[PDB]
Amino acid sequence: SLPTMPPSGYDQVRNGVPRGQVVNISYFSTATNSTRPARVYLPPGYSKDKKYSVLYLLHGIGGSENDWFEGGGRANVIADNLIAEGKIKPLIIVTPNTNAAGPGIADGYENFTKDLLNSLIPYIESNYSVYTDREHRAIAGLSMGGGQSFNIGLTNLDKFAYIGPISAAPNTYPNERLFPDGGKAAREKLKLLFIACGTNDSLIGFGQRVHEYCVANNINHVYWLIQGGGHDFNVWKPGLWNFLQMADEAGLTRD
Ligand SMILES: [Pt+2]
Repeated sequence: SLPTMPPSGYDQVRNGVPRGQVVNISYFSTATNSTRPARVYLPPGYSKDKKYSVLYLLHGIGGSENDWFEGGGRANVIADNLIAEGKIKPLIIVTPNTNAAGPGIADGYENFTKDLLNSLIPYIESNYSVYTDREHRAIAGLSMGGGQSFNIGLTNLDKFAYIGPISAAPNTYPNERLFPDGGKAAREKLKLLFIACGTNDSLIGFGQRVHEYCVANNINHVYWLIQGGGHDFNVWKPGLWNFLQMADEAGLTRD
């Protein structure tokens, strides 16, 4: 069953496994009034004749859109291998720069909500062959990125049906702000809420309180703790490996 600890080699390049391509892109953001960078993972065999689902994967504080790839996440390798094992269908993974800083910006990480929704998503949808409905859009991330996944995803259930916060940081909104309707929309529209963290992580308390709220308010979700896990990729990689499969099972890649 899932979630579970991944098998050795899940994150290593395997001989004979088709590799997707990671491309660097830039887009104009009305949120920052500047050109912003991002990376896009195109699955092996990517073709404009078919539509793909999209996962927006967010990095941590001070990080970049490279963190989830050669920065330690190895997201492309993990995805490549899962596709080859028939555990997930191909999908596009977008890694943005989560600090939408700019002129007169109070909080760049908060400003990122507008950047993602009004600039990045529209750019991706007009430049790649993808579905544009909530049932084919997921959001996940680590630390500050996990906090943004909670924040953006739960307050925009009309746009995301799968949410995966890993080791969510303090920027995570209070429970009342994440579920202003007592969890009505979450129970009926959210296909997957995957919360994961290492037990040795100092920030464990944030995902923990969201989990406690979901239990008390009967909100279905998956809470997974990696025993002895720290604030590092030895927790974030297994988190992604599991999220990809669970989101796929939940319908993320449904035709
Ligand atoms: Pt922070």
